[PDB]
This record gives sequence, C-alpha cells and structure tokens, in this order.
Amino acid sequence: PTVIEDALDKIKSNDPDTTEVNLNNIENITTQTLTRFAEALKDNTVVKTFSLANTHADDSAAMAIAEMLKVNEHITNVNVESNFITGKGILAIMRALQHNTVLTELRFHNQRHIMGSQVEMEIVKLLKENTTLLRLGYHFELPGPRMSMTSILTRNMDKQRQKRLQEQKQRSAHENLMEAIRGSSIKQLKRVE
Amino acid sequence: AALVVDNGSGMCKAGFAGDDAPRAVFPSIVGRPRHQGVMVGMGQKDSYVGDEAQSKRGILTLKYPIEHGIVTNWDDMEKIWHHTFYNELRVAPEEHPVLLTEAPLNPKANREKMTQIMFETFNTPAMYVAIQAVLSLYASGRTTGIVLDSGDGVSHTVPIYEGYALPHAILRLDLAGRDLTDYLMKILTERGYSFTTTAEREIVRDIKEKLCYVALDFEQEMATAASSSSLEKSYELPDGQVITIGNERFRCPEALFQPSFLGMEACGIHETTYNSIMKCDVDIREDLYANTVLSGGTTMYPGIADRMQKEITALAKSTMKIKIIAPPERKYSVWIGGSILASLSTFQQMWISKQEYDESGPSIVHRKCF
Ligand SMILES: Nc1ncnc2c1ncn2[C@@H]1O[C@H](COP(=O)(O)OP(=O)(O)NP(=O)(O)O)[C@@H](O)[C@H]1O
Ligand SMILES: [Mg+2]
Repeated sequence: PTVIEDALDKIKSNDPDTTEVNLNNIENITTQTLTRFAEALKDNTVVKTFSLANTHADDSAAMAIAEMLKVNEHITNVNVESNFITGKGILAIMRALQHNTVLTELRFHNQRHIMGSQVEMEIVKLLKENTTLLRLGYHFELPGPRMSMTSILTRNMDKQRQKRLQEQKQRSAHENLMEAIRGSSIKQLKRVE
Repeated sequence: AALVVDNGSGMCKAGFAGDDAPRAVFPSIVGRPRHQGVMVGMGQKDSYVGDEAQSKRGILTLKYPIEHGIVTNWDDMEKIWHHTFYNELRVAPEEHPVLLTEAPLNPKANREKMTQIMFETFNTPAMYVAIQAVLSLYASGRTTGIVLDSGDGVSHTVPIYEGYALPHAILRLDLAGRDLTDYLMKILTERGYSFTTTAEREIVRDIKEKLCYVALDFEQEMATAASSSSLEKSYELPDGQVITIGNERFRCPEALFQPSFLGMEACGIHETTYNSIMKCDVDIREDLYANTVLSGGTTMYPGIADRMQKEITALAKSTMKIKIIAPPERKYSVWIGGSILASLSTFQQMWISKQEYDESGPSIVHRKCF
C-alpha cells in the first residue's frame, strides 16, 4: 500500500519529511530495485527506518544493505523479515555492523531456511564487537549463541544506562509480609470476569 | 495501581493488581507470513500478535517467544509486552509498577534482561520478579509447602519454605500438557481417524480437556474397560461425525504417572514430588507432605489429586499426613497470587525502583529478589 517510484524519488531527493521507508508486502520482487534503494539511502540522512518485509528479497539485497550500513549513519532500525536470505547475506550485514555506530535495531525473522549452527555462532562472534545494537530480531536455535547474544545486547543497553547515569548526574519486613500473605484470600479482590 | 503479568509458554494473562481475574488473556504468540514470498492477506504489516495471530493463522507461521517457560526470543517477548500494555491493557507502563513472573531455574541472564527491558524500554517506576510456583502457593493462602506446576511445556516440583523456593530440591520433568495431546493424537489416530491438521489437533486437545481423567488404579480401570462399557464417552467432531473413546480417556493422562508410555525413562509426577521432598530439610518434610499444592492447566484432570495422595502415601512414611491441595482457579492461580502479592501494602517496600536500577544496573535483581 505504497508507491515505489515516487517514494524512492523522495529518498534520493532526501525529502525532509520521509523518516520512514516501508516496503512491506510488495510484489515488485526486483533485486535491482531494492539494491538501488540501498544506494539511494546510502547518502541519505533523514531516514531512520528502512523496512522491506516479505518482498522475496535475496542475498544480493542483503549485501547492498550490508556495505551500505557503514555509509548511512542515520538509519536506526532495519527490517528484512520474511524474505529469502541465507547465512551469506546475514553474515555480510553482521560484518558491516562490525563498525556501525548508528544502527540499533535489526530484524530478520521467518527467513527462507535455518541459518545453521556455525552461521549462528558466527553471528554472535561478529556482534561481540558491536556496542550500539540493542535489539536483534532472531530466534537462535542453539542455547549457547542465544545466551551469549542476550548478554551482549544487555551490555550494549547497559552502556545507555551508564552514559545516562553520568549525563543526568552532576528481615522483619519479609516476615510480616508472609504473615500478611497467610491472612489473605480471594474474597479481598475486585470481582470481575 | 500495580500491574501483574504472567507470561506462559503459550498463554499470557495480564491485568491489574487486586483484581479477581486478569483483564487480558491472549496467546503468547507472534505470527508471520507463512512462506512463498508475497502471498499476503496483510496490507502493511510484518507480523501479527495475540488474538489477531490466532486468527489469520491460515497463512501465518506462529512462533512462541517463550519455550518451556524460558524466554528464547527477546524481540518477540518485547513485542508481546508492548502489545500487552498498549493494545490489550491500554495503560502507560510509566505510570504503574509491574510484577512479572519467571520459571524455576530461570537463568540469571534472562532475569537481568527482563528487568533491563522493564526499566529502559518501558520506563516503569518500579518492577519485581517472582517465581510462578511461589505465586501459586501464595494464592492458596500458604507460605510454605511444595508446588507441582505443570503447564504447557514442562513440569516443575518446587519446595517452598516461608516464601523462598529451594533451588537444590527443585526437580524438573520434561513432560506436560502438549506431550499428552500428542499421545492422545497417536492413540486416536492409530485405531481409526487421522489427526494431522493442527486445526484438528486443537480438537484433540479439546477431547483431552473435556473427556480425559486420571484413574486411581490404572490396571483396575483397564480391566473395567475390557469387561464393560461403563467408561465409554462419545465426542462430536465439527463434520457431524462422532467418535467413542473409553479406554483412552485415562490412558492419556496416565503418562503423567508413567512417563514410559511416552518412551521416557523418567519417573512420574508422584515420584518427582516425593523425591523433591526428600531433598528438603527433614524438619519441614511434614509440612511439605501436608501442603502439596497443584497448579497449571495440566493438573485439572479429574482424580489427579486423588492419585497423588495415593501414590505419595505409598512412597512416604506411614506417619506423615499427605494432603494434596487442588485449588479452583488453578489455570489462573499464578496470576491471582501475583495480584494478591502486589496488592499487599507490606509488599510495596519490596519493589525495585528505577533509580536503584540506574545506579546498580539490572544485576540488582539477583538480590532484592531471588
Ligand atoms: N481441563 C484441562 N484438563 C487437562 N489439561 C488442561 C485443561 N485445561 C487446560 N489444560 C492444558 O493445560 C495447559 C495450559 O497450561 P498453562 O497454565 O497455560 O501453562 P503455561 O503458562 O501457558 N505454559 P508454562 O510457562 O510452561 O507453565 C495446556 O497444555 C492445556 O491443554
Ligand atoms: Mg506456568
């Protein structure tokens, strides 16, 4: 429910009033069209969210996006869900994020096929060196990579907690609680369906 | 004005503290385009959540953020939580403290991330984290006992002493309601009608919940079944056809007591409970025996508590009294216990405040909670 031609025209025009780029559920299925969307956004600075969900996008598009994420320094969120990307395109993007300070959310759910154990542990390896990414939209099948990842994203957000900390700056109770929990019952609660 | 949120492995119940029941109950589930690229009924969306996900399933692949009570996808977990606050509950997380629940033996990393999401993303004034089993004990008006929490994915035995679960004596059994729908599926398929379509597996789960029960004496109810038709019951599928099961009714949940029926070398829930009690201090065992609380949807079978009393009475010492408590509202006992707790004025001192987190970070959850 969005026209590709004129919107793209606004990207390369760097229209001040285009902070969202939403290509979700579009039949275009043109690898070239999406790859020139990447080049279009490459020098853009207004866009903060570039999404293409379920567009039959392939690995090349993931490559264009991958290299580009280092040029573009204003997109905070990228979405490539429900497309057909392999560990190649995804790992390319991750290697891009090896040095990319802006991007903070990246989602690739419901892909064509499983990434693979080695691909997942690779993801966690690369992103170990990233500090700005806060949300990763993927379900790791292996517990190791998954726990490593949640630890990473926790410390990246913690950096926000710390920087905000310095910026903004410059038992009887339990026993009585239990005594209270024993004296309770459902008859004290607001009846509602 | 506290909020309570019980995140089940497959069902999410969220509401306000001090309420009799949760105001919101929807499937903890996030669905996305099935596949074959752009075969879309959705206009401009990348995914659906909650009720909209259960419907529209025709072209959706439905994925749960919580597996076996442990968060395995934190992005879809944050989605479910946003959907909870803003779409189903209609509240600002910034103006309410939040009580969240976790499963027994939850990793510390997931506890920290839970807290970090609550304080950073949703910017809640305060928040707290409690074990579901413990909130079921509190809901039964008890502070000491042992809880058998069997839900969708996994089953846990949790000894509790004066408000603190005992991690050394917690026991885990990887057998729950879904294993019993699967079992019932197989025994029904084998003998005549094929239950393959998931839409029909929902019919199998409905048979389970409507007609299955737990036999006190299995080999007697088998012999009764073979001698007479006294135990037969029929069920009306959607196409008007009817099926008659009798012997499957109690064989399905028998797996809870004999996991071997599912090719499992583990021991049933009765042994798992007793064994947990034996790992506890010999002083409190007698109050564990007398206070064995049931929670979770899989504990709703008729006669489940009767056979608990029998089998555990056979394991324990002739001296002890074995009382098995099977509350009503056992499907929502976790939430209701949370509603009580969050309502108690004696609990307001226990919340974690956002300033404490801003100082110490999410690690503060390991103490000040457990
Ligand atoms: N009357 C019933 N008889 C038997 N099983 C039932 C009944 N009602 C519900 N169930 C089952 O109970 C389960 C629901 O348990 P539930 O209380 O939702 O746990 P959960 O929180 O969603 N998952 P978990 O986090 O693993 O405890 C499902 O497998 C249902 O099929
Ligand atoms: Mg539960």
